[PDB]
Amino acid sequence: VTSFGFGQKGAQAVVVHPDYLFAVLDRSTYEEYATKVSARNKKTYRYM
Amino acid sequence: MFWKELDDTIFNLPKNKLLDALNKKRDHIIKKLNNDFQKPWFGKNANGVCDLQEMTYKEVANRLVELMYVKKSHRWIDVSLRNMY
Repeated sequence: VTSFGFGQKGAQAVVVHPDYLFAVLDRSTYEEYATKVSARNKKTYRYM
Repeated sequence: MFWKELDDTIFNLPKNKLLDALNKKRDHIIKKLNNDFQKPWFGKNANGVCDLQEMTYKEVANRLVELMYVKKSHRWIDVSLRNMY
């Protein structure tokens, strides 16, 4: 993601996929993580 | 006796204190609609009592079969409740 601005203002982001974060953490942490996401998804569903 | 407890406390209140008194008395009212009163509280998710909007559609429907269909005698309470489900 590159953005060029006035006043010699260039920029660049790089946006890596989430699955390369979800392989630095072990089996216990991920399957505990996926529950609270499925909990928050239904709770944000009701709010939205 | 639970009918009388809501008569002395909630039902004699006017309209402005009605919605506030039900919010503070809520989980106590849900406690004895499930235990003591003949019309239960409808919300029941994962064997936990709950609000209506935290139930899936299938467990909304299976709770309507639980509270309107008599499985021992294979009949509905009413045809107009069958026409509701």
